Amino acid sequence: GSGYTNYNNGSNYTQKKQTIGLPPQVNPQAVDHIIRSAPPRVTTAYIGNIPHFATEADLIPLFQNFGFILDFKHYPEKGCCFIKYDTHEQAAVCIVALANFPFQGRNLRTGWGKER
Repeated sequence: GSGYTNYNNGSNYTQKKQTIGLPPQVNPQAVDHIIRSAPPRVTTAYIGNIPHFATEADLIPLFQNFGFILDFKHYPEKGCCFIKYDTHEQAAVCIVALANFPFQGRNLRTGWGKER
């Protein structure tokens, strides 16, 4: 009875942090520097350099791993992944978690959101 748990969003089911945590994927020290970029508000992530053949389905098993996906939105007609995580640092982790990661023979990209 799994149905649809991940890739969701709510109110009484957020903030799942904890002490002692420094995995190989992403680290804290390599995140605080990113958070400084944008203000403590913008959550929309950014992962440019995406191949036209980039199915969101294959993107789930990558972003959701970093933090929590509320309403991830793919942009095939542009070239960039927009993830409005629940927390600021959350999405920011995706910028220091991949940054030119091996997807399918192409060096992806990273960045922040909020155009205005």
